[PDB]
Amino acid sequence: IVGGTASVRGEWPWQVTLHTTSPTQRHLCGGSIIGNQWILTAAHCFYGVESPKILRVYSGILNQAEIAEDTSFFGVQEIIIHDQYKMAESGYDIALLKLETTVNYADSQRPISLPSKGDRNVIYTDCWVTGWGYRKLRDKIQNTLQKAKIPLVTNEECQKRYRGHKITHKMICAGYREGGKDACKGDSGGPLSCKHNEVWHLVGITSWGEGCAQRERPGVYTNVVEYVDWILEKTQA
Repeated sequence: IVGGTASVRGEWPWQVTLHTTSPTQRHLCGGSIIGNQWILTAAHCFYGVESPKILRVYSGILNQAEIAEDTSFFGVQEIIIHDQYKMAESGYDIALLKLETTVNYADSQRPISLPSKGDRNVIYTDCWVTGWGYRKLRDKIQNTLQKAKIPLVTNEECQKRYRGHKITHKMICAGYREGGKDACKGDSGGPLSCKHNEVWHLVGITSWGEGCAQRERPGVYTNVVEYVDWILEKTQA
């Protein structure tokens, strides 16, 4: 997260840190709890991952320092990537992680509500982007969860900032015309929380961008609402 600040513990209870144990344990991507056994994240976050066995999901985390060999975690039973996904920049950058065990909700860890179709016209009040990603180009996973308030930009506006790319309606961007605040490497898979009527909503999933926080280069996120049907179909046994 660029241009952000340290989050308060439990402030973003749906945020999880997805780790990989190979070769050695490290943070890989961010993710969002959306069900007792389901994490919503980015598909491009599993590039080079042949097995869910090397994945570990940690919930209720503020500082990576909290994560040690004796720290409890959720094992991943299955990785579900959207069948139309090819690459972040082309869209469909969405994936479901089915945990091996259920999450016991608490103030430190709870699910975020998915947006409803009857909310695409809703002017999201305030949207916050969060993660342990890079604070700048060529940095390193940050210890304390960072947060940053970032306004959404129209698709038409985003397209202007990404000639050469096709910003579809299944994407949504956010950022300042002047840059300064944005997601960055490591925040991928993270949630783009928006406060709809004192109620949080998982509006987007951190996906991609040209550099980080550069001027006239908004962050691009998966437009979650365009996948509520997909999510329902994939989560029903």
